[PDB]
Amino acid sequence: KTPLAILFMAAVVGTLVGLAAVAFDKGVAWLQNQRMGALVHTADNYPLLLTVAFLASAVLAMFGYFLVRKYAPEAGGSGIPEIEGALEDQRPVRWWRVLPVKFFGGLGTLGGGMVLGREGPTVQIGGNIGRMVLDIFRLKGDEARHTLLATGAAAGLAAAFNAPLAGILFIIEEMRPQFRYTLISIKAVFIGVIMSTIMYRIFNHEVALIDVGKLSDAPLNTLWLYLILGIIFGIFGPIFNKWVLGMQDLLHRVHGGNITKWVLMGGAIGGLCGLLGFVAPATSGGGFNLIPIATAGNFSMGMLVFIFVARVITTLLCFSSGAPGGIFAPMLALGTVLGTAFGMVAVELFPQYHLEAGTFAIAGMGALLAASIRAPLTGIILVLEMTDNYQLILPMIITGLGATLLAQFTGGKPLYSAILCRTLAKQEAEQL
Amino acid sequence: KTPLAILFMAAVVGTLVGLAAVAFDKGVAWLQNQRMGALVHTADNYPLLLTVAFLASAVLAMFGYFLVRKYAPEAGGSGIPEIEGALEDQRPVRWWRVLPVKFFGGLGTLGGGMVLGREGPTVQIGGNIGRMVLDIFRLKGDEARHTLLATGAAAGLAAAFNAPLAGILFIIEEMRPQFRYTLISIKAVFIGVIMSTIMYRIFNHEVALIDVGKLSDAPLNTLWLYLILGIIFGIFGPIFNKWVLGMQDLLHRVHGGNITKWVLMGGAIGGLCGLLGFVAPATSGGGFNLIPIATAGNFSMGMLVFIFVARVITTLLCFSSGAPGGIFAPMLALGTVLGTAFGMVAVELFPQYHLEAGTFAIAGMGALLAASIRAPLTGIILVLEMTDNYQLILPMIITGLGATLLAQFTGGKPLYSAILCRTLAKQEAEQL
Ligand SMILES: [Cl-]
Ligand SMILES: [Cl-]
Ligand SMILES: [Cl-]
Ligand SMILES: [Cl-]
Repeated sequence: KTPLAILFMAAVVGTLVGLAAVAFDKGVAWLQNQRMGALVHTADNYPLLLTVAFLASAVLAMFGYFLVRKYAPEAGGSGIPEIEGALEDQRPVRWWRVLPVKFFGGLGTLGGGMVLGREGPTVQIGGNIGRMVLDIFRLKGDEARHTLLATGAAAGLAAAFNAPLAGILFIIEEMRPQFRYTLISIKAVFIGVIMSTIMYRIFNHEVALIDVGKLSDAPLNTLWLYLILGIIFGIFGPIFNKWVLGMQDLLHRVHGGNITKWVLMGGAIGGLCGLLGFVAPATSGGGFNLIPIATAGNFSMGMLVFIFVARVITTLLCFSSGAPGGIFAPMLALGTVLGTAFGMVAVELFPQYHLEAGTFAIAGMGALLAASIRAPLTGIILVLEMTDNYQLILPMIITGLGATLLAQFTGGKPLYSAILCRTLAKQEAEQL
Repeated sequence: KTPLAILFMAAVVGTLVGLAAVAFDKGVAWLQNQRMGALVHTADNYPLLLTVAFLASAVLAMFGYFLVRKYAPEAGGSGIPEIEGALEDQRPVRWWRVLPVKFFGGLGTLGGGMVLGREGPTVQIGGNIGRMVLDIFRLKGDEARHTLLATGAAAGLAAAFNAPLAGILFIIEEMRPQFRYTLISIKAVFIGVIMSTIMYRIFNHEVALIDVGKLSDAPLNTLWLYLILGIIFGIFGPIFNKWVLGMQDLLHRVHGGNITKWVLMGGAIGGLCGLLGFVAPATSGGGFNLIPIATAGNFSMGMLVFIFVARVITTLLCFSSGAPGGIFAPMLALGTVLGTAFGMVAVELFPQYHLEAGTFAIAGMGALLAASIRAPLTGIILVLEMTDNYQLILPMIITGLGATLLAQFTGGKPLYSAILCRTLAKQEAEQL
């Protein structure tokens, strides 16, 4: 009955996921530029600059926590576990509530300077837009419910990163298990991902979303050092996931689910990350402003160690508090400062290999998206599409598959699966 | 064990496809810039230069017509109606026989300035490489055979056009019908296609395969003219399909299968394309040269009529003779010439629209792929991502989905489906 109307509506999904995505990116960039642009006006007084860097980030984050805790308490956090749990018919898709809250409260949170990603809002906005097109064009059956939820979600990562290949390979490796799939479902997801990057590339004509320049090569007597980098990253992956879920119920003890104490904790958390945008800008922000600085070596090793310790204690504070933001971009810059700190000691230990710390940074950039969030194939092609260094593929397979092999040996679920089974275990804690 | 094995070999075949397609593209460009590098070296005798432009491209074509007729007769033509019949278990995949002569016979056919594409001898080289690494690794299953044959075929377009989105979308519209598809079959197709653009973007760092230079945006009040462009292409497409298969019948009358009369006819055809690649370079060649010159508005209206009738003669003279080469790039250069002629008779008839002949050439470029091959979604994502004009997506849909409306209404089969059902008619002719 529906051979081609589901493929027309998938292009309608992919058009809106790519128009509501680049309006989100232009809204967090307009808010970031006029929050840093509000500090150059009061540059004469130093304590007045710190006040309006705290308060302009606090009331932007308090605007984001209030919209989540009052109107849609599922837009908090990433939103990828809420779409991953909606494709299994376990979580509801309330697009009339999450779409004005993940957009406008996700702006205020990300444009306020919190250490959170563009991809968490965009994947959940895309999952709700695909339900919105499904509801305003009333389609029957679960055959169209889940193929319009798969697109939008896959079209969201395709517009949050300009990654059409990594957007489809995300939902293959994360949300859809080993079964048999209709070719119309595969066709409709492709039209939505294609329409998502087209609406990105209409309004964003730049290549190299992470622009580092074309770096050195990795010779084959060097590729064993990227296997050591997978051992370091594959151990930290499950350790970081214990810290994410360990602070989700540690910051939950500050409040008790009280909305007036959640937004006052999120305004102190959001105001601290706007305070750390003028004092030390390398320890806050979404992370994408740090990846090209850390790749082509500008830091020391004492500063690069300090950046890593200060960024893990702000990635945890931003994500686990219940703010509408992603976790890829805080962890892409977290694997870049760890790959550079590994790359800076590999130059000194092995001067006969003619090494470069930037090749270990681009290799280790998607090695935390392989160990912590166990999607190694998605994390490799994402870094290759963002950072156009395609000659660094054989170090990326060595460090991306050696990370996800030891992430299973040490014992670790994916992060979006571990968050989802902690929200499914609590929605069944009221329904006895 | 079993499923992770064929995912590893997908990266093996896609690396091998993307390296054999780069070596094919660099080898065709080496043979082209050696007979045209020795072109100005004979700038003292113009009748003798017309002889060493004929004969240097004739014996290059005679090497390509003899490798096909002696060794692998299933390597003559495109090769897309030999992998798409191989996925239906009707044609054999002789990777020890086709893969040498689709490479070395294609270096002399395409390097001799003939009107053929690289997408023909890279899909059949691609699908044979996936069968090549099925027998050297000794795999047993039949769907594990089909997911390695479709992996390299989809990696063939992705390393010929640098279009991974069009490589996946081509084996859904044209090569595979609707079924229940295993997830690792979809995953292994994705791995070989991303690994071939990785191998293509290591060597070729071009941001666009065709550079026309940011043509204008088409307003909504001008958007009805792309419907007439698809109406015109949707009629000519079925007419061009009967000319491909009619010149196939007409040229199989100089020779009844005779290998001496095949390669002497193929050397006169291939020597003429080296002859009319010096005195009139826009009538022969593969076609990727005059696409930036057509959309720039260089040719006049009486010249574009001369270019169209001469390129539609040398496309049927070359493809329907039996030469190992594709027909996409001759038909992208046939829709660009017909699209420029439409945009130049509409920029004078409608001065109120402030039109441009380039927006009708880019839109009309993939309107003959939607009419002859009848793969509309592939041809839209082929023209853009080769020409970075994503702001013409709404023109390209109307001359896209809308040129397949009159392609079916006129009574036109797809081209590769019409060659395959004609090849399989000769297959069951002698044996039955
Ligand atoms: Cl979350
Ligand atoms: Cl996320
Ligand atoms: Cl053919
Ligand atoms: Cl072809």
